[PDB]
Amino acid sequence: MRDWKTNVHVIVGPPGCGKSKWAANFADPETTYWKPPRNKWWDGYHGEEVVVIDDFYGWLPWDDLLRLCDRYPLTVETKGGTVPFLARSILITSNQTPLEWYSSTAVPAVEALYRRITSLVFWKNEQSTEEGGQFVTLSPPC
Repeated sequence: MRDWKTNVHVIVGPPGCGKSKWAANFADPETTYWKPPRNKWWDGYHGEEVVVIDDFYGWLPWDDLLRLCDRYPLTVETKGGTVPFLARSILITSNQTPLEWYSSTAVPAVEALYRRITSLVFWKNEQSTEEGGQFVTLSPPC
Protein backbone atom coordinates (compact mmCIF):
# COMPACT_ATOMS: atom_id res chain seq x y z
CA MET A 1 0.00 0.00 0.00
CA ARG A 2 2.53 2.61 1.21
CA ASP A 3 6.01 1.73 -0.04
CA TRP A 4 7.86 5.04 0.30
CA LYS A 5 9.39 7.17 3.06
CA THR A 6 6.65 9.47 4.39
CA ASN A 7 8.07 12.99 4.47
CA VAL A 8 7.53 14.80 7.77
CA HIS A 9 7.54 18.57 7.90
CA VAL A 10 7.33 20.32 11.27
CA ILE A 11 6.07 23.93 11.37
CA VAL A 12 6.70 25.65 14.68
CA GLY A 13 5.49 29.00 15.87
CA PRO A 14 3.14 30.83 18.20
CA PRO A 15 -0.59 30.84 18.04
CA GLY A 16 -1.77 33.03 15.19
CA CYS A 17 1.37 32.99 13.12
CA GLY A 18 -0.07 31.25 10.10
CA LYS A 19 0.77 27.65 10.82
CA SER A 20 -2.60 26.29 9.65
CA LYS A 21 -2.41 28.47 6.50
CA TRP A 22 1.11 27.16 5.72
CA ALA A 23 -0.31 23.61 5.93
CA ALA A 24 -3.38 24.45 3.81
CA ASN A 25 -1.13 26.04 1.10
CA PHE A 26 1.21 23.02 0.93
CA ALA A 27 -1.05 21.05 -1.49
CA ASP A 28 -4.62 20.87 -2.85
CA PRO A 29 -7.44 20.46 -0.24
CA GLU A 30 -8.53 17.39 -2.25
CA THR A 31 -5.15 15.80 -1.50
CA THR A 32 -4.98 16.93 2.16
CA TYR A 33 -6.60 15.29 5.19
CA TRP A 34 -6.67 17.00 8.59
CA LYS A 35 -6.13 14.52 11.46
CA PRO A 36 -8.64 15.21 14.31
CA PRO A 37 -6.56 16.58 17.23
CA ARG A 38 -6.31 14.69 20.52
CA ASN A 39 -7.45 11.27 19.63
CA LYS A 40 -6.16 8.15 17.89
CA TRP A 41 -8.89 8.18 15.21
CA TRP A 42 -8.36 8.56 11.43
CA ASP A 43 -12.09 8.93 10.74
CA GLY A 44 -12.68 10.62 7.38
CA TYR A 45 -9.26 9.59 5.91
CA HIS A 46 -9.66 8.44 2.27
CA GLY A 47 -6.01 7.91 1.21
CA GLU A 48 -4.99 11.58 0.82
CA GLU A 49 -1.32 12.08 -0.04
CA VAL A 50 -0.91 14.93 2.47
CA VAL A 51 -1.85 14.54 6.13
CA VAL A 52 -1.82 17.53 8.48
CA ILE A 53 -1.55 16.95 12.25
CA ASP A 54 -2.52 20.36 13.58
CA ASP A 55 -1.65 21.43 17.14
CA PHE A 56 0.49 18.41 17.98
CA TYR A 57 2.03 18.27 21.41
CA GLY A 58 2.87 14.52 21.63
CA TRP A 59 -0.65 13.11 22.10
CA LEU A 60 -0.02 10.07 19.90
CA PRO A 61 1.82 7.09 21.40
CA TRP A 62 5.52 7.40 20.55
CA ASP A 63 5.52 4.10 18.63
CA ASP A 64 2.43 5.04 16.63
CA LEU A 65 4.10 8.33 15.59
CA LEU A 66 7.30 6.51 14.58
CA ARG A 67 5.20 4.14 12.40
CA LEU A 68 3.23 6.98 10.77
CA CYS A 69 6.48 8.76 9.91
CA ASP A 70 8.11 5.61 8.38
CA ARG A 71 8.05 3.85 5.01
CA TYR A 72 6.29 0.54 5.34
CA PRO A 73 2.64 -0.47 4.56
CA LEU A 74 0.52 0.61 7.52
CA THR A 75 -3.14 0.59 8.46
CA VAL A 76 -4.39 3.17 10.99
CA GLU A 77 -7.55 2.94 13.05
CA THR A 78 -10.97 4.59 12.62
CA LYS A 79 -14.12 4.09 14.75
CA GLY A 80 -15.46 1.85 11.97
CA GLY A 81 -12.31 -0.22 11.33
CA THR A 82 -8.79 0.18 9.94
CA VAL A 83 -7.98 2.10 6.77
CA PRO A 84 -4.75 2.00 4.65
CA PHE A 85 -2.32 4.82 5.49
CA LEU A 86 -1.14 6.36 2.21
CA ALA A 87 0.42 9.72 3.14
CA ARG A 88 3.45 10.81 1.19
CA SER A 89 3.65 14.00 3.29
CA ILE A 90 2.83 14.60 6.97
CA LEU A 91 2.72 18.21 8.17
CA ILE A 92 2.97 18.67 11.95
CA THR A 93 2.05 22.11 13.30
CA SER A 94 2.98 22.99 16.88
CA ASN A 95 3.60 25.80 19.37
CA GLN A 96 6.61 23.84 20.69
CA THR A 97 9.61 22.24 18.95
CA PRO A 98 9.68 18.38 18.99
CA LEU A 99 12.03 18.61 22.01
CA GLU A 100 8.93 19.39 24.12
CA TRP A 101 6.51 16.75 22.73
CA TYR A 102 8.19 13.73 24.39
CA SER A 103 10.65 13.70 27.26
CA SER A 104 13.78 11.49 26.86
CA THR A 105 12.71 9.70 30.05
CA ALA A 106 9.42 8.58 28.46
CA VAL A 107 11.01 7.02 25.33
CA PRO A 108 13.87 4.65 24.23
CA ALA A 109 15.74 7.08 21.95
CA VAL A 110 14.43 10.54 21.02
CA GLU A 111 16.60 10.52 17.85
CA ALA A 112 14.20 7.83 16.48
CA LEU A 113 11.61 10.61 15.89
CA TYR A 114 14.16 13.27 14.94
CA ARG A 115 15.71 11.09 12.21
CA ARG A 116 12.32 10.63 10.64
CA ILE A 117 11.66 14.39 10.48
CA THR A 118 12.37 15.66 6.96
CA SER A 119 12.24 19.48 7.44
CA LEU A 120 11.83 22.12 10.09
CA VAL A 121 10.16 25.48 9.48
CA PHE A 122 10.17 28.10 12.25
CA TRP A 123 8.34 31.37 12.83
CA LYS A 124 11.05 34.00 13.35
CA ASN A 125 9.91 37.27 15.03
CA GLU A 126 8.02 35.03 8.77
CA GLN A 127 8.41 31.25 8.43
CA SER A 128 12.08 30.44 7.83
CA THR A 129 13.47 26.99 6.95
CA GLU A 130 15.98 25.88 9.58
CA GLU A 131 18.89 23.44 9.07
CA GLY A 132 18.65 20.67 11.74
CA GLY A 133 21.70 21.04 13.92
CA GLN A 134 20.76 24.56 15.11
CA PHE A 135 20.07 26.77 18.15
CA VAL A 136 16.34 26.02 18.21
CA THR A 137 16.58 22.26 17.39
CA LEU A 138 19.90 20.90 18.61
CA SER A 139 19.45 17.45 17.10
CA PRO A 140 20.10 16.19 13.52
CA PRO A 141 17.11 15.15 11.33
CA CYS A 142 16.35 13.12 8.17
